[PDB]
Amino acid sequence: PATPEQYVPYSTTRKKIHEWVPPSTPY
Amino acid sequence: VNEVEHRIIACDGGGGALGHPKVYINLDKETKTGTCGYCGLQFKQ
Amino acid sequence: FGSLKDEDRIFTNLYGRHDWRLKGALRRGDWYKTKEILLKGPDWILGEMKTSGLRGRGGAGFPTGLKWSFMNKPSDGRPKYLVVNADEGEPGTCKDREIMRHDPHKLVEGCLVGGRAMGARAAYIYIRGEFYNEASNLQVAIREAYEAGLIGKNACGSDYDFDVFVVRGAGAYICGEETALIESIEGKQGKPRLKPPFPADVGVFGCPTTVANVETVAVSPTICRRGGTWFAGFGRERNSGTKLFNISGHVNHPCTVEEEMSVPLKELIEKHAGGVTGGWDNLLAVIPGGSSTPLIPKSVCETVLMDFDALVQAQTGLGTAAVIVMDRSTDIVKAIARLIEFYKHESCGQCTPCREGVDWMNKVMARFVKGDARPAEIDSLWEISKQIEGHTICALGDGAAWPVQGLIRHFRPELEDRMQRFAQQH
Amino acid sequence: FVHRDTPENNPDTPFDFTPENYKRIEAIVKNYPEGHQAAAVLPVLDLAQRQNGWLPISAMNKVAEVLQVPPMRVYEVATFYTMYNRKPVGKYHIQVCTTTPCMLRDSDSILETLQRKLGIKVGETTPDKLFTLIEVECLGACVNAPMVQINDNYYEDLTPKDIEEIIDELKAGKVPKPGPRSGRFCCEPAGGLTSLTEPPKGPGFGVQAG
Amino acid sequence: TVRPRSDVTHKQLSAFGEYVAEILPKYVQQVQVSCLDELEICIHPDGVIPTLTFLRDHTNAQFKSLADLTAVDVPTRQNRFEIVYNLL
Amino acid sequence: SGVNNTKKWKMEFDTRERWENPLMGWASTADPLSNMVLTFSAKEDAIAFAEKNGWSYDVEEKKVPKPKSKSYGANFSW
Amino acid sequence: PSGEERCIACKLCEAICPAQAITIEAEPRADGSRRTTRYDIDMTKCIYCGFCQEACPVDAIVEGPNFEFSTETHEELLYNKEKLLNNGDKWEAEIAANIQADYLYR
Amino acid sequence: SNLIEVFVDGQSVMVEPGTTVLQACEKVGMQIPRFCYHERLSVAGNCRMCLVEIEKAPKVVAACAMPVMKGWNILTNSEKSKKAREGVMEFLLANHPLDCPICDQGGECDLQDQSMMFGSDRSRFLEGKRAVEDKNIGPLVKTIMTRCIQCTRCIRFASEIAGVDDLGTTGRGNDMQVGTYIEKMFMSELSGNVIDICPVGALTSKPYAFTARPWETRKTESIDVMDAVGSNIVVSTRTGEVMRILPRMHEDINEEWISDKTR
Amino acid sequence: YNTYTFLDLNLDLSKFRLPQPSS
Ligand SMILES: Cc1cc2nc3c(=O)[nH]c(=O)nc-3n(C[C@H](O)[C@H](O)[C@H](O)COP(=O)(O)O)c2cc1C
Ligand code: SF4
Ligand code: SF4
Ligand code: SF4
Ligand code: SF4
Ligand code: FES
Ligand code: FES
Ligand SMILES: [Zn+2]
Repeated sequence: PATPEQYVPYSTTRKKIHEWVPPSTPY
Repeated sequence: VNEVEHRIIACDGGGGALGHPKVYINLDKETKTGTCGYCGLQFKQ
Repeated sequence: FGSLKDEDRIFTNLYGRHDWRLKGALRRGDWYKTKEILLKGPDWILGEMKTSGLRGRGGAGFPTGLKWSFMNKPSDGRPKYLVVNADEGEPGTCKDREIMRHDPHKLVEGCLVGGRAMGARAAYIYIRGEFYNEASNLQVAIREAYEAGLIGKNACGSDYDFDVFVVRGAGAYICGEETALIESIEGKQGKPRLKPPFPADVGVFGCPTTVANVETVAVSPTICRRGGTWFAGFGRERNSGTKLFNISGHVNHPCTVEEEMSVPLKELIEKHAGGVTGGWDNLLAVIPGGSSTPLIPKSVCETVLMDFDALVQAQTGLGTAAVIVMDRSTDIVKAIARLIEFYKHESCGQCTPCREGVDWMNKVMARFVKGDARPAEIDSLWEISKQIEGHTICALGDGAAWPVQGLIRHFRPELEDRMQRFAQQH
Repeated sequence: FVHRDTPENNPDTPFDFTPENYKRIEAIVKNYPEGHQAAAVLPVLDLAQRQNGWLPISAMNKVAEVLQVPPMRVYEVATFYTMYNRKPVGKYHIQVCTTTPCMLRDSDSILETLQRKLGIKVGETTPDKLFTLIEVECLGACVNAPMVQINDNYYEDLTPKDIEEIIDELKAGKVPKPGPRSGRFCCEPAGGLTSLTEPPKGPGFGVQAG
Repeated sequence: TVRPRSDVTHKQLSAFGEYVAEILPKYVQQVQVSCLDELEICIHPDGVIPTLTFLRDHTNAQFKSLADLTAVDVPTRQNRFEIVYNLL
Repeated sequence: SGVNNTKKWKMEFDTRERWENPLMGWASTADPLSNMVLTFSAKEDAIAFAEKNGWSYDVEEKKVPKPKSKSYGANFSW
Repeated sequence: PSGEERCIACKLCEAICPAQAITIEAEPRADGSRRTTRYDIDMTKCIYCGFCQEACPVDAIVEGPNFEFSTETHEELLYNKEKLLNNGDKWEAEIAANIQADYLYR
Repeated sequence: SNLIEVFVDGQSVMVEPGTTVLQACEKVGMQIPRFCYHERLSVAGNCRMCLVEIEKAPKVVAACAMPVMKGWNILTNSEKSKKAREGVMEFLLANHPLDCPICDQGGECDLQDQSMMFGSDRSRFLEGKRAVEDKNIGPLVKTIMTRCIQCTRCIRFASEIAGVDDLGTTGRGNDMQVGTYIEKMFMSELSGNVIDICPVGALTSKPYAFTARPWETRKTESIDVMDAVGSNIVVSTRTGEVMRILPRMHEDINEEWISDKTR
Repeated sequence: YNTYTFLDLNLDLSKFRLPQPSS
């Protein structure tokens, strides 16, 4: 010509679903 | 942005057999710099 | 054979020298037996052409009588029509330009003589848009004729009705095709149709229609008025009649002479027209029928006379009988190369073979002129050529392949040297 | 083949057939069978070109309206034919025939001369907008292989000096004797007619009882 | 790219296939030499011991070794399993 | 427009839970008979296999395109 | 070289993978370009057969000359796109020499 | 009984007068490789990839437009009708841009298959390819039209199923570009069908741009609930989330087409 | 000659032309 840097997996996917967020104030 | 003279240009990926499949891009409208779908390189007519 | 007598030359006003207008036409006596002919019967007119055995005067050669016979079948409630294509995009076809610029009536009475043969309600003449001048001359002539009452309802003092119209072409060679012209008239893009629905059965405006080279329509009245057999004698076997021959390029006096058919090729440049510029040995090749037909090299030039049977024996087509001649100073390869450039700038692109194939040969041909391409590529263009020849929707792809095939067939050593020349200088 | 709207060449420009033009419009239609006004496109599109050489997107749309056809129809017809110009051509549009028949007669030889005289590249309008040169294909007057078409003038057997006389006549004055130059007329064997010199045989001649 | 093959084999083996079919008509339902030049005698299940004994012990066809016994399962066929015995 | 994948009758099972592996985000499942697509050659031979194995079936009749008459010239009429 | 990931999510990368190890869910990356949001190998299923480096039409996924990457845990072998991309941001001086060394034979 | 008899490589089928040569092969069971011919779209003959050779006949005929006549035996696997496909596929591929790993009609290509089954092992086009200019036809159709094989299916559908004649061919020669001369979006219901009907991946779906690749998609056949026509549809699911809904044919309800809403 | 002369000749031969059929 013990180490803390350990690979840890993800789910690199952007979560692929969206739940209705309930209405903030009552009726 | 890779400036060019010709209407159409190639983009072997900066290589022959070591780059990406060779596609010809139409830098025909200055309005848009052609972008090879493989390298994301914009070419300025 | 040859030396057609002036007394036998149909287009007497060729070269002008007469009044292309009606009074000149009357001295020509073009409208002499028109009433009688129509009176005789449609069946009498087709008997005359069948006896004549006239072949198509356009690039394709077919018995004229049989083609007209096809739509002589009884009307099915759709008006039958006549389409005269005055477009002649093929290089060297100034053949037709003559009959519009001059002797326009010859074609006007050709139209009605032909019209009753097919029982056409009306005839539309598609002149090339470029010939604005020519278009102006004919409708002046058409206007004269109706004023006379020669054409129109009860045309020529007879039961039969005919109306003749002129349609503007728009600079397209393909508009010259049998079917594509129909589409141009119909007002859609000029793209040929497939042959299954033959023009007669399906037509301009979806009615029965027939298409004739202007020369074919023009000679009808004279072939019938005069003796068709008279004409037949001039032709050779299936070949018959005088067809205008245009000689252009590398000849001392390029001109269109309506000399007789079956002319020795060596004879027509040597005797009429102008002997090949530079001498009859300065002939690298002859294009007999125009760009579509394959060129024949000198070796075969003097041997075969000009007639469709003799040419097909020779592997070339009489076509429009446009003789284009090349001397030895020419670049056979660049000459044919521009004809492929002539076809890439012109094919409609409707069919896959022609679209990519003609462009593919153009790219290879340009490299061949430079000599950049290797020798092995030359036969590969052979193979690309026949893929286009039998697969195309119309004949233009047929036509593009033939000049390429001719260059490889007789001038293969020259192209190899151009191959060699570039490889040596590196 | 894409009309990117431009202030000059755009739908904004108003196109309408002159009262006289509209008249012409109808004449054409009747030539075609009734209910087949659609066929009028080519001839009509031609009169829009006669009106104005530019024939902008607005003009095509107008044609569609007049003939009741779908605009795309008209757009397809205009794009397919070279006769129509979708861009502003110059006042005098010079078209030089460069197919093999003419080339062998040094048609190209003409080209070089015209480029210098117009002092401009081949394919664009002169700054004067005076002339526009284009390398058009076969024009059907091969017999006189040297040949250039100037707005229908259709000149022939042109030589550098011939074009010289012609271009100068267009630049100053008008109607420069359009037609062949050598005097060979139209398709005359230059040396001599060699035929048709014998007088017309007259009507009736040869009838042979058909 | 086309296998180098010997037609001698197709014929010779085809001929044996007719021989086996003639010698054992009661159990053999179909005999066919494939184009891979191999032979296949298809026997009724009852012919399993007769057909294999004839091949193991016949002077004109000694097939001493059992290369393998396997069963293709075509679920469609009524009799799904197709036991196949390859002999050398 | 290839019709070579619509000629043999298949017997596929019901679609049960396809969920997400908490650690890597992959799709996980507990349906052992999920990737099962037996291929038969006729309705008769598929009903037989299902009845044979004790599964419940939902036969769906074949849907071959009917013949539609096509002609080139037709589009040229007026 | 520019710095643009070579992977254009053709999914061919995992189609041939016989151990069924790769999941490369993708999106348009908001440049209009085409790239992965997901890429994966489970290195406890892979077989080091190189059917992924010879199928890739762009030379994105390779199979480097490491063989000292043992791990004390199971999770450190389920590589993600960022343990393969910075991995490839490590050995590229050492990979390209071997690609350039064997490209002709391949 | 106006059946007329015609031979498919000998099977000697009997067919109604007026059935195309391609149709005659279908009833025997043979498939003519075809582009530009769709059952519910008019015959156009643009590709001529379907050239076959009827017997003792001079030239190859287009199976899409030739009405079969009496006693013509079609030879669909002759030495000629294969050179008539080995040489057409040479042309379609010659001007084609190699971005099959971009073309999301990767495994859904009727042009790689026919190349991969009836076409040629190699290429002889050592020249320069062409390129067209991507335009915007809407927010549903991504027209990367440098892919287009000028098969004019799109133009017809746009004009015969959807009555929106906005699309059209412009220009001649190899320059023919199939699109909308002025940039006017193709806004109509029935719009998304163009995707499904273009065998090339020139114009494809923009939302389902690059989320998947067809071999992976598990396909479950279900029904349309967005509208009351109840159009049949196939929901393509990968690893448990729906990736695309494309039409599946029901002669009576939706015959191969679905609405822009339910896709 | 002039740009409008060809069509004006058509304008003129209108009457000359008899009626046209209708579909
Ligand atoms: C590309 C192409 C261009 C053609 N151009 C012409 C033409 O300009 N004039 C012509 O008479 N025939 C032309 N033809 C031939 C016509 O298709 C048709 O066969 C012919 O006009 C019939 O005339 P005829 O039967 O009187 O010979 C052309 C054919 C093709 C394929
Ligand atoms: S890695 Fe190579 S193959 Fe796998 S997806 Fe990215 S590009 Fe396609
Ligand atoms: S190497 Fe590992 S990943 Fe690449 S293909 Fe073989 S198994 Fe699948
Ligand atoms: S269409 Fe898309 S997939 Fe089919 S070939 Fe052309 S590029 Fe490859
Ligand atoms: S877009 Fe698809 S359909 Fe329309 S022409 Fe190009 S390929 Fe044929
Ligand atoms: S080639 Fe120029 S006149 Fe025909
Ligand atoms: S499929 Fe027969 S013409 Fe294209
Ligand atoms: Zn690139």
